[PDB]
Amino acid sequence: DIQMTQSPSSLSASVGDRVTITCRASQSISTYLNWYQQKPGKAPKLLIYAASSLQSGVPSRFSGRLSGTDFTLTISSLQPEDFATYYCQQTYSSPRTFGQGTKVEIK
Amino acid sequence: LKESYLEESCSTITEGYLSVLRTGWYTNVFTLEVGDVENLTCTDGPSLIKTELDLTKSALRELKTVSADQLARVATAAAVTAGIAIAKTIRLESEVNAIKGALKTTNEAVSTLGNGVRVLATAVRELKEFVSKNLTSAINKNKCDIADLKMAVSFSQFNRRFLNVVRQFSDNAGITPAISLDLMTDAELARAVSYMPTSAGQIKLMLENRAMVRRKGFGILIGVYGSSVIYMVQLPIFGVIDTPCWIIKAAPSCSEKDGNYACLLREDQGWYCKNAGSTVYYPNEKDCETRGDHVFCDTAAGINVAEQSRECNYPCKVSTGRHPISMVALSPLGALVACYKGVSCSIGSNRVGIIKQLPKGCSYITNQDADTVTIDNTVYQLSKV
Amino acid sequence: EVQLVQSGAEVKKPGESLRISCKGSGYDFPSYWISWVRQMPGKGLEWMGRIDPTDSNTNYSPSFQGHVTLSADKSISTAYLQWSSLKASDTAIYYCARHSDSWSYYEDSWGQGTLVTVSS
Ligand SMILES: *[C@@H]1O[C@H](CO)[C@@H](O[C@@H]2O[C@H](CO)[C@@H](O[C@@H]3O[C@H](CO[C@H]4O[C@H](CO)[C@@H](O)[C@H](O)[C@@H]4O)[C@@H](O)[C@H](O[C@H]4O[C@H](CO)[C@@H](O)[C@H](O)[C@@H]4O)[C@@H]3O)[C@H](O)[C@H]2NC(C)=O)[C@H](O)[C@H]1NC(C)=O
Ligand SMILES: *[C@@H]1O[C@H](CO)[C@@H](O)[C@H](O)[C@H]1NC(C)=O
Repeated sequence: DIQMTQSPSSLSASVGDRVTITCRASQSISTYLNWYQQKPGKAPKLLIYAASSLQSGVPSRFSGRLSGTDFTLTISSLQPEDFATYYCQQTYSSPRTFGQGTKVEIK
Repeated sequence: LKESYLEESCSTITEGYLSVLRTGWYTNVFTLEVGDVENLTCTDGPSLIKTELDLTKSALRELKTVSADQLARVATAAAVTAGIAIAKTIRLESEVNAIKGALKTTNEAVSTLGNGVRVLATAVRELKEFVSKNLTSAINKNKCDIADLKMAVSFSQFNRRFLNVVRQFSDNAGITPAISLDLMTDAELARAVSYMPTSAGQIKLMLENRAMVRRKGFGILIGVYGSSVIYMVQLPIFGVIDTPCWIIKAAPSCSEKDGNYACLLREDQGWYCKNAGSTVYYPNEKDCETRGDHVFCDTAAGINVAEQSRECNYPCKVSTGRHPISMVALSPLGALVACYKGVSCSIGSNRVGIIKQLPKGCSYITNQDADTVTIDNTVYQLSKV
Repeated sequence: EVQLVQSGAEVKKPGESLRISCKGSGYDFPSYWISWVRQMPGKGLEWMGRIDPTDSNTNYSPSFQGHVTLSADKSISTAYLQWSSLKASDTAIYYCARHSDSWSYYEDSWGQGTLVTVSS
């Protein structure tokens, strides 16, 4: 199994402040990786696939970066409409796994 | 699919498959045009349009640097070598200008290079049209604080394809492992597949297995020319279909003799494919995959043989090693195991925990009787078709 | 626009079997691959099963194997999930989710979500 560790577990930041979330993979998965956003009590909506692209219908402040077996999501500018929990999932082959999840709060 | 558990040796044979082979490649070049944006500049303080404009202007420079680094003096190396050769052929200025002139009035031109290839070229101009028509008129005396949030959203929605292409090409040293939806859209891929020289049956087969078609291809960056991006992307060609073919999955046949092990492992494992002219043999497991009742192998890694499949070189490729080995031969409709080696082997079920603990001796199974097989706390999955 | 809806089976007693369905509509069934996923409250999502496009791999998570029988049905464009033995720990929300084309295997066009509880 391809375990994933996510850090930090929870964080708080002001509006207009850069926020970073790092996902680490147990073994190399090249560039097959997806991110997700889940508001409380709703279905998750896709944000970034292939660790660098940008799926349609998404504001252009969600940019991701790859570095070997380390991935990172960086929100350019936090907004009041961005309170949710972000996951990261690999899709190397059968099967797929998720992460523990990071909670983002605003001030 | 009819899996025949061979009754006189620990190596089964199968039949009933219809094969499809990768017989070639179909080149396809694009001329994604950004549009003239270097002139436009906003100095009014941070805003919404400013961020997107700076992002596009930085992406152009990043692609230029990536292309400058690119020029160096899932698939076998034949694909990448052919792609590199075609890219080198395309790179030269005379035919670059020829392609640019061909794609000036229409959006479909089946041109030809100096050599003989099909380099059907399609151009996309949504971003260039937007920038030339609406953005320049909307911007007035360098005023980026315009209340048209609709226009800002339109810019964000329009530059997405170019930004994604730049990022994907920069992240993998100029060659992408597979064809993303951004590299070619659905309609463009359908047209390109339908326009290449293959029969209607193969055309329908590809219109069905678009997923496999898009997973087997790849793309290469050509370079930046002024204010445009030019890249090339290839599509695998399935030329010969509907041929009977078979796979041999062999395991050692070891008989315990109170200390001495007498195994029997043939070395002819793989997929044998009798097309028009001869019979081909693919040794590596990665060449062929099972797509329901069919099998997809690539002809670029095939070997030629003439007469075989009697189970009996000519006395058949077979060894008589005395050192046994334990693993699971996951055939599409069964599993064959020769785990003696003082080990534990058993049978699992999709609803019951432990049923029919497996004894040793190159056992026998009729698919549905089990869904997982365990060998000393090891998990093996049976493909349930 | 692909729309996914759920089916109703709220309470299921321990030692019994639960079954729900996700009726896909709008798109066609045999073009791209389909999968399930689940989430117990107060934790993160975990993957359960999937049906690769035409491979019919019907793979499952290694831990929850020998317990599930994910199956598709081309007749009226419906997929069902059936459970073998329900315990007092499988209470969760069950999502049905599609997959997509291309190479990165990104799950989009999820479902509404249905709560399933275990109790006496
Ligand atoms: C919007 O953006 C577009 C491009 O997207 C600009 O169009 C270009 O504008 C530049 C301005 O510098 C033009 O460059 C000029 O080209 C000439 C020299 O290069 C020519 O060489 C031969 C001529 O023998 C031609 O065959 C060849 O095509 C080139 O055009 C000269 O006219 C200019 O240099 C002279 O003036 C400059 C003053 O800036 C001096 O510094 C030089 O020493 C020299 O005296 C100049 O380099 C370019 O040709 C244009 N391209 C096209 C395709 O038209 C628009 O101008 C820009 N709009 C605005 C408002 O900025
Ligand atoms: C661009 O301008 C054209 C011509 O007036 C107009 O029809 C169109 O709606 C505009 N597009 C956007 C996205 O504003």
